[PDB]
Amino acid sequence: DKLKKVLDKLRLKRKDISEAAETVNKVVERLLRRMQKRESEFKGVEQLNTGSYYEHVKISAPNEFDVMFKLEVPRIELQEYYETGAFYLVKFKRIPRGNPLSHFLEGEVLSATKMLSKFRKIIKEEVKEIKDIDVSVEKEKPGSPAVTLLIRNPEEISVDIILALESKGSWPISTKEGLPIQGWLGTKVRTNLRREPFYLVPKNAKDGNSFQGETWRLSFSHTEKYILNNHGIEKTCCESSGAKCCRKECLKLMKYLLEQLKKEFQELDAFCSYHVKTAIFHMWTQDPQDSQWDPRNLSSCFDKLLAFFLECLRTEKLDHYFIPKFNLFSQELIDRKSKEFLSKKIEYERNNGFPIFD
Amino acid sequence: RSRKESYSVYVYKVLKQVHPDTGISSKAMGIMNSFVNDIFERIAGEASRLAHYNKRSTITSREIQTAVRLLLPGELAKHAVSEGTKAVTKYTSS
Amino acid sequence: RSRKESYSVYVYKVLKQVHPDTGISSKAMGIMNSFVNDIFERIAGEASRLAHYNKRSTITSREIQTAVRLLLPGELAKHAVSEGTKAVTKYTSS
Amino acid sequence: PHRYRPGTVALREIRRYQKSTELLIRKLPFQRLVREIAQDFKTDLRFQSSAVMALQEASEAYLVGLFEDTNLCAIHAKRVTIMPKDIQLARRIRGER
Amino acid sequence: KPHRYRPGTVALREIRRYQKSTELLIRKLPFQRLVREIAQDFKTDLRFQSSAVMALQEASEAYLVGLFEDTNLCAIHAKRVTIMPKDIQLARRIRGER
Amino acid sequence: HRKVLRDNIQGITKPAIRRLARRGGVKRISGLIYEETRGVLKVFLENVIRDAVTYTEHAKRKTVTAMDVVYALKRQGRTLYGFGG
Amino acid sequence: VLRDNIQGITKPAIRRLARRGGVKRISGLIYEETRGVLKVFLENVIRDAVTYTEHAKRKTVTAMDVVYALKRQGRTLYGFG
Amino acid sequence: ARAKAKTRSSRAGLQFPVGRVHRLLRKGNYAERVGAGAPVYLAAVLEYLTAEILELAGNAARDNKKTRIIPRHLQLAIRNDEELNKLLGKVTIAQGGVLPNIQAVLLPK
Amino acid sequence: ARAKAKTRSSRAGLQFPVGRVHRLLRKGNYAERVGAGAPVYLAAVLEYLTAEILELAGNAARDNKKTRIIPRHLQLAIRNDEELNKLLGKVTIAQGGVLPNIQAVLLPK
DNA sequence: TCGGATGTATATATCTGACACGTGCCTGGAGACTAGGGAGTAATCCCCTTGGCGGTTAAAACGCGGGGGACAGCGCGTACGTGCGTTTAAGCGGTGCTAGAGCTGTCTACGACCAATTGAGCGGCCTCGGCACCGGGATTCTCGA
DNA sequence: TCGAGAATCCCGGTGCCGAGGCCGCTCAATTGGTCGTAGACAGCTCTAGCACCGCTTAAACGCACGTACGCGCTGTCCCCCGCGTTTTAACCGCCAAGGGGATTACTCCCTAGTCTCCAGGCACGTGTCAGATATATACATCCGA
Ligand SMILES: [Zn+2]
Repeated sequence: DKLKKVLDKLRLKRKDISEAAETVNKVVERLLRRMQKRESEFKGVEQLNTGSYYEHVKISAPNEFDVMFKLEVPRIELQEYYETGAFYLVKFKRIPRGNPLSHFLEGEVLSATKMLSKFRKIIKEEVKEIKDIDVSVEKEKPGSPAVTLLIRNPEEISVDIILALESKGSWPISTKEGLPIQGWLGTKVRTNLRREPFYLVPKNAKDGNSFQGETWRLSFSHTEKYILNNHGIEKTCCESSGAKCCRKECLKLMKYLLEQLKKEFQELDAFCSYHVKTAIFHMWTQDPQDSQWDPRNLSSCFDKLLAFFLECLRTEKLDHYFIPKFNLFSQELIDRKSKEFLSKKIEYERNNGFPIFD
Repeated sequence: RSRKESYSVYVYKVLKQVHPDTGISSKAMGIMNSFVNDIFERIAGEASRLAHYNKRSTITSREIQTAVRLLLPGELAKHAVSEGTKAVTKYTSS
Repeated sequence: RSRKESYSVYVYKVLKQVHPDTGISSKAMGIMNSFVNDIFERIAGEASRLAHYNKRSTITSREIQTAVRLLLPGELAKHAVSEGTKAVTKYTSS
Repeated sequence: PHRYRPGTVALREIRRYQKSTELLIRKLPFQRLVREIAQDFKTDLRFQSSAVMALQEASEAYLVGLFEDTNLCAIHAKRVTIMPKDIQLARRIRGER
Repeated sequence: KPHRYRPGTVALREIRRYQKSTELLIRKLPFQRLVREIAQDFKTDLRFQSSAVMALQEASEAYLVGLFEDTNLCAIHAKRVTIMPKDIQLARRIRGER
Repeated sequence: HRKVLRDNIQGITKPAIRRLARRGGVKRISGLIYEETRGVLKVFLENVIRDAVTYTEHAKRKTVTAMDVVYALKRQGRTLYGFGG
Repeated sequence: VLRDNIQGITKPAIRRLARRGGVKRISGLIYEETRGVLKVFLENVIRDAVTYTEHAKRKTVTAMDVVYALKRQGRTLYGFG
Repeated sequence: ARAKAKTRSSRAGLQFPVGRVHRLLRKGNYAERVGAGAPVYLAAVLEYLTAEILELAGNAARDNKKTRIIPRHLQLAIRNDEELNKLLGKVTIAQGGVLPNIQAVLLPK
Repeated sequence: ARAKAKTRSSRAGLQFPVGRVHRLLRKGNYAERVGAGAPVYLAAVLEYLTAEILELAGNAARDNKKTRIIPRHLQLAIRNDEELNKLLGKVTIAQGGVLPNIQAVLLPK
């Protein structure tokens, strides 16, 4: 059927991106070596591996990539910003030796503006020293914290570099009810996952001039990668001595559906792949059995996912999987009329054999 | 049966705010109880001696602040002093 | 003019019984004064803590005797205890 | 035969005993010693168990500290062994004699 | 030929002389200046009664003399007669001040 | 069975001294450490137990409760945490 | 303000302090360490004395203040009050 | 009509009790009359210090995959710092162990 | 008619005052109520200790032909004993000097 | 440099007991009120801290020659680490007793408190003799031949 | 084992300033009662310390071997001592000004003391999940050839 052909095409797409991805990894690794050799406050920076396959990355053009550089910081303190904990403020507790980041403080709070400014400056200095491949830094885009590399070898590649802080302390109290897979992968696996650090990525809120450049959101890219690659109740699920399921195939179909609709209808700009991943996480929790995801029944499983999403559209409610009070479908994030538009598009595609996949 | 008073419940409450999923074994409860008692004793004794040197006869917040500034070594003094001042202000406001 | 109290006269009286022709210079008076104050402080503090451990609320001679038995090292304890008991008996007789 | 060279089992035993937390002196001999010493000051005394435990813990801590400082002196005097001159010097510096 | 004691005799004569007197061994005015300099960092425009400076001087003298006694013991322990900085650092480490 | 006791200080065996030393970070123990260690332990125990027994005798009792030993230790700057307070 | 006063503790003064202690042959690197040790000790004592005076609302660090600061660290001093 | 009871710990936003500390101050013979502002300050300071110890111990316990806290973890938390180790430089913790430490000269060539 | 005054130091056969010690005990916040037998005991103990120090110092002063007592003599008296030196093992005496002492190895052959 | 031997970290499966949580109740903490004494604030007195000048000689600073102590190297011997085999007594589980720790209930004596009275001790004078200082002589201890 | 020299002890005489005693006088210690509670003492209950017995086996004891470290001896060379000469700043004596400590009055508001009432925290009981334990691996490290 059309769906299997689409899967084949999606899979064949990795070949056209593999060489660019390799050049990107080469450049990034050179940059990391440079950053680790020089003496500065970013000496401990490292690449966070978040996956490079179509399933792991956000929707992107085939020659656009993103990487996260993680940094270590001692004993931070988090102050909630909203009522749902969508944003967080970072402050510092007692340090005996003296805070090495003292001169980046603004009042009691760490200034993201200063850190990104220094990060960008350092990147510009080191990228100037890469002599064998033409790598420069794109002019800073006001409103985007990424430092964007432009690589010309000889075709133009864009790499958005996002600085991410890493904290080894306790997980925030808001996430107490998050990750409800106690019945899906057992309690011990949940505990082992919750015994791991968490990440903070700079993000401005859309709430006035005050505190702009001083707000951060949580990142759990490691746990999500782990769950994606270890997703069965059976230890051998999707392994070489186990049986395949269609969980990732369904994810790919819905992500590609959204990608094509967003391409066709710029009305859909405010939707992203994170909504799809959250929805499918909820479905994987509701239907934990591998037999509820047989590849033979891929299309039927996809349809049962579609119906849930339409109801998610209709109630304007989609709780963040890690932060239950964080409603991804709030009025403020996505206008009701955009969701009604998406509903109409989804019903059209479902009733006409998905012509947008053509 | 005479029946005693300790600091078990309060220490447990404070623990449930900075590590929302760990427990604590009874031996550690005994240790923390004794530690709280000892610090309270040291601070109160120092405050009493201070109030007696200046011929005063009362303990205001100011003597407690000076005693804390004398015992705790280093930056702990600064942090604890700030915490105390904030708490007493928030109490007096209402 | 406020006007203070010390132990000069008493120390001088005690000196005039064990060396009937020597004097003592003012610096030594200061030293002996401070020494008397310090010993009195140590003994009284120990007695107070003892009286508080047993839930009592008073200081009898017995707590002072136990405190002396705890501080002074060695045979000094025996001699001082005997002196105290003799004095208190001679006082209570009349 | 697989004899280790001298100076290896000692380092293994250090790496192990500096990591556990149990008690290192047998119990009953220590209890007998405590009662023997106590008899001189007063006759027919009865001990709670927790009192004996407290005495044992304090004694272990004291001895461990003393041996650490003795080892420091022994290294300072260009050696590796420890001998009673070391212990006497440590106790004389700390102010207990 | 001029008369000259062999090395190591005036040392013992001066030990015998100094272990017997009582007056102070640090010049007054330099110590007063040093005390005022150090107090400058915690408050501004302080005024010291003279006896306070005297008390500080006596305490410092006693502390240093104790330290040198213990250092000399450590030095003699290691088949020497000359004290060196490692001796002082060892003495302060054992005594518990570090 | 008020049987008096004698020569129990030999109960602190040789391997016990060895293990205590190993915890401290030593590598070669000479052959005369044992007597010095036993002497030091005897002195320390005497000093603690005398004050413990005085604290008991003050309160008209025959049982040396652990809280008394904690007080006796605390009086010599060896505060002990974990046995009541 | 004042600067470079630690060089007021001359070398002969340290020689005399050592001689009272019972030392025979002082090396040549002792002075640079004795000065540091003395500086640390004075810093601690003076900080405690100034805290007492600041609390009492005064501007004159009297002898009793230094005596109390000394007594706090277990170095009692007899002979000033 | 009496207004509804409202504990002082609530009005101060603390966790340690304040009434209990006030009673202990009054009936311990520290001074003749205890001001009304002291107990709040003292409770705040105690709470802060206990928060410090518990947080550090919790980190060290989660380090080696244990849910609870046992005295070894408390000893590890206290002995590593630079100020806490100076505030408790005389205190023995039962069943505490010691810090791993081997001198530099003993190790073989 | 009131009987003639008779000080308590007289009825106890002491030299240190007893009224003054009683006042100090009451107004120092040591306990709620001070028994009536404590001051006599405490004054006796203080008198005995001062007698000890003064007698030893006087002997040492008459040793080298001086009529008065100066701090050096007090330091000599205290530092020679075996128990007094242990009761005052932490106390510095102003203008006290030290005990004559030279090690055994430094002396020439 | 390598392979064999040994020791330690890891994953899995199974039990068991202590800790996290309800539940009932009780006593001490909070609310409202009243009284009085400690402390805060303003004003005045005088003393003792800072600041400076100028002369005097004691001590610090610099430089020089050389006797002796720190240090490295080597060689030798005994004594303490390692391992194996044997003998002693420590844990451990379980009885069984009773001494004394702890609690409750009366009831007497004694320490706080108050009021009037008076003499011991403190501050402020005076005064002379114990000691610091000078200077000369005798005694002793160190060094080279 | 001795002269020669340099440093210290002994001793006789002088000057002064600090210790010792005297005189007001005022404020704290005494005497004399009253009372309301804290400590003394008897009597009862029930926990917890002591004493004992059999056994299962982990730790202590004892002996052999030999290798690495403690200790003693030699040589050497550079750093610290002793002394002389110059140069600097500590000391001592005397003014002179004024910030600040110390004392007095007075008045007001904050804390002690009571009485009532109601909820926070403690003793008790319970059920299940975290950790201890046993066994089989898989990997890290040391030692001779
Ligand atoms: Zn699968």
